[PDB]
Amino acid sequence: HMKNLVVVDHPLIKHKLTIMRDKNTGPKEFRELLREITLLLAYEATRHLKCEEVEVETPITKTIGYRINDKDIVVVPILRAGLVMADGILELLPNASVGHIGIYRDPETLQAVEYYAKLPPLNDDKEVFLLDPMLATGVSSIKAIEILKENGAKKITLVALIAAPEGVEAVEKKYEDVKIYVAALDERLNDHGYIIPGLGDAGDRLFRTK
Amino acid sequence: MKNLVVVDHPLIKHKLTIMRDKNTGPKEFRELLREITLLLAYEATRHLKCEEVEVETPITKTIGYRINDKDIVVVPILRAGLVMADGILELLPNASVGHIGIYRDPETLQAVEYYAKLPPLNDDKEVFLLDPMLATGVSSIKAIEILKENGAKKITLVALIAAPEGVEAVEKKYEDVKIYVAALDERLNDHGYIIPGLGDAGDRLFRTK
Amino acid sequence: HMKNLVVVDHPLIKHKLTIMRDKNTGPKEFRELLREITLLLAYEATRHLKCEEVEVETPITKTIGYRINDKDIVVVPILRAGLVMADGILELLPNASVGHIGIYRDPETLQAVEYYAKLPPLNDDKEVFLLDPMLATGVSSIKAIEILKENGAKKITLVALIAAPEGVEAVEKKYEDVKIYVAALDERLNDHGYIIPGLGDAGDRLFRTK
Amino acid sequence: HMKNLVVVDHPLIKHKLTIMRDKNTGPKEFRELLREITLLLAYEATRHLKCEEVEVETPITKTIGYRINDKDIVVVPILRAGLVMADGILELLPNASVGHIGIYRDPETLQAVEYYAKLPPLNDDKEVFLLDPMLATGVSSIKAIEILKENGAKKITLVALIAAPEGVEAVEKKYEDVKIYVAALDERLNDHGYIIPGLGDAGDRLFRTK
Ligand SMILES: O=c1ccn([C@@H]2O[C@H](COP(=O)(O)O)[C@@H](O)[C@H]2O)c(=O)[nH]1
Ligand SMILES: O=c1ccn([C@@H]2O[C@H](COP(=O)(O)O)[C@@H](O)[C@H]2O)c(=O)[nH]1
Ligand SMILES: O=c1ccn([C@@H]2O[C@H](COP(=O)(O)O)[C@@H](O)[C@H]2O)c(=O)[nH]1
Ligand SMILES: O=c1ccn([C@@H]2O[C@H](COP(=O)(O)O)[C@@H](O)[C@H]2O)c(=O)[nH]1
Repeated sequence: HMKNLVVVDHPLIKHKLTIMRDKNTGPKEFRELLREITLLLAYEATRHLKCEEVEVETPITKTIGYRINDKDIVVVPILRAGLVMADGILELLPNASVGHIGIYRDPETLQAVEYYAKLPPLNDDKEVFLLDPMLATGVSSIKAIEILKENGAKKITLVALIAAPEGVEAVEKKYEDVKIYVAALDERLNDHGYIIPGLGDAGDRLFRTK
Repeated sequence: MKNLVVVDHPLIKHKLTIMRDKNTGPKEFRELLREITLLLAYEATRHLKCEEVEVETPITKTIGYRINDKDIVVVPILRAGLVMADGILELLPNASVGHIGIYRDPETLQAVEYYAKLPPLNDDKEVFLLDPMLATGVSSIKAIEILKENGAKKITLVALIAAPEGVEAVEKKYEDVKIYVAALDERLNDHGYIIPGLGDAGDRLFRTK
Repeated sequence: HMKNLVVVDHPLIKHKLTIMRDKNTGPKEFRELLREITLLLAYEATRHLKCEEVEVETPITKTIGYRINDKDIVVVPILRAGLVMADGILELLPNASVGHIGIYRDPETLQAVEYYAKLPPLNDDKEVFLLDPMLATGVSSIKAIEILKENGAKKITLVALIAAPEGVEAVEKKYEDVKIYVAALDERLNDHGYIIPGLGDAGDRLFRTK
Repeated sequence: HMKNLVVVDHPLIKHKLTIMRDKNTGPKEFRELLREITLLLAYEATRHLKCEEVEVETPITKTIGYRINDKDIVVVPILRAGLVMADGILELLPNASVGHIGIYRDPETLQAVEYYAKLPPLNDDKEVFLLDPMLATGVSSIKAIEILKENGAKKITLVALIAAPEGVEAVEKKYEDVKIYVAALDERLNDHGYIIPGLGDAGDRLFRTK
């Protein structure tokens, strides 16, 4: 069904995600696991990046190596919970430019509310990685993509922890070219827009807010 | 090379190329080694077995997955394997850790153990053995020897760069050991360094001569 | 003249801060150094925290040890640049609750307004650490303290990298009980509200935005 | 009345140390705490380092800053347990040279056995930081100091987690110029050379060895 979805299949991700799902897992551990899983999802999510051959001189001899255009990578957390994922991916892409997009989803209305967007310069060359752990209805990530495109972004990859089918479908309907990398695809949403079985409220579980 | 996996990822190639570069100092070199090890870890741990287990999420009960976490063993070869171990332990924080010190003689091409301190090993244990430079292979073959002497069965070798001779030597002796690397280089020079390689890994990590 | 100000005097902080100040220092290194300085400033900023005696059994024998009320610590970055400080402090206080505050400061009117604030439960018992690297006019941190107090915060400690006299003075005028820990006190503000000699625009230098 | 001993008094160190002492604390957490305590002990152990004034140009203006001779710092773990400490201090001193000294203490004879020493160049200018968590009889650290001095080291600082009085005294008797920074001074040694109340076997508890 889901042309643009990659569900990353790795035993360590399964392991770690299951601990996150567990309601007894507190915020220190929940954050650690989120960072760690993002590091593994990063493997798959960045596999597409382009290399240029470049000469290198080693201590022994000259040879031909490889280079990515490093400043051309843009990492964009959706606040708050995407912050922790951004920390993870920046361990792998430490010379990326970073944007921040503040959106929350209104609990009652289930619409996205934008409160901040500060982005580095964007153009056709820029590879953007947008990060938000829970892709539920999709309204938040769609809004963030809207803001990215508006500001010149072309190539955008979404990295999430868990998606629901309707969220993935929503993103595909609007933005057919956006690839989505996740640790799991769950079953559906409950009446309050939470992913089932999911893991509850990610922001609250990360930061101990109520 | 039946047992060799050369991990092909653009981020690994990028980072490895900076490590190769003679101008890259110790602080960066270490960072890059740890970062590459995190990526090589993906591929090197793909084989680990899951058990299904019940979990209750805040929403509902469901079926999740679990690895026997204490049954993983991480074993750096001193010194330069230390930085790799730091990397992999980010991903496998509940592993037991062993340490092995081997001196390789350049003149005779023989290896001897100077230290080995291991956690309990048995058939169930998944051992990851870490050394950046797999050159002649004698060091990793000695470390595998020690591991097997102490009860290890399943051993996976993770390295940064290998030379063909080192890979062959390991496969001749220990045909079941899988080897994950960032690169397979061309050959060794008259002093047993990998070409083009990256020089002396330990010295470049810690700024020793 | 500055009752509530602690300028932390340590050769490593001076060293690292000098590197941040240097205009050639790129975003990767600037972030690193900010986190590392925050770790050292943490030493002094948390020295006041109260211990309870508790029994502990070690593998050899029982003894009396010490404990802090860990979940009663609250870390609050001011977005964006406080985010990197928060990562630093959370390495030492990983069981803290985390709040996030977004304040716009208007350059033309000198007024500050909240655009986001998401806080964990606050009360008299909670030890709050509020983090923002550049304490210039002071209006941003004063608005954040206002919001904290509004939501029940009592004990609040400000941690910054560099402050200007006017900022310190402004905080002391409003909130006489807030202690302020910094790596340096600089000379003054320029016509555009930047600290001299300071280090430029901290957010932009951390994230490579313009 | 131990002239060269500094017991670092900080409520976060006491908090963290108490968790390490607790026999139920597993290897993952034990390692994190040892690295975190070392960061705090680093504050006090490096306070003495010497600054040179240097010019820096910030994006705003030229000013006078500070600089330490960074490559002139040497970090030396005693294997194995010292490794985790070195990892912590290297977070603050990332440009330091690193030596390794392999010594274990024979459980039966309580004598130090050296199996490895690989050191960067040493001279009178070099500031050496020697790290080993448990300073019990002193034999290990005395042997390591011996090796350092033999190779040209002059200024040496010992950082440990817990010391026993007899170990501190033994170091003072031999090397009266070596300062020792620790998180705690415990009471005495038992019959097998373990610190009471201490925390058991540091190497085993870090790495899950028997
Ligand atoms: O099970 C869920 C579903 C949604 N959200 C939150 O709601 C937003 C995503 O929902 P949506 O905009 O994709 O519907 C994010 O802020 C996310 O953290 C959760 O925490 N858990
Ligand atoms: O190009 C090389 C070749 C070997 N070694 C070092 O030699 C050992 C591997 O030797 P071998 O036993 O595989 O020949 C390791 O400890 C490694 O750091 C290097 O640093 N660079
Ligand atoms: O020299 C300066 C002065 C201010 N700011 C920014 O302005 C805010 C502090 O402003 P103020 O409200 O203290 O004036 C912070 O968000 C900070 O990043 C700087 O980056 N550099
Ligand atoms: O309570 C103790 C006492 C000693 N040691 C170990 O013994 C050595 C220090 O003892 P000594 O040489 O100071 O006597 C170190 O390897 C240290 O890890 C412990 O682990 N726990």
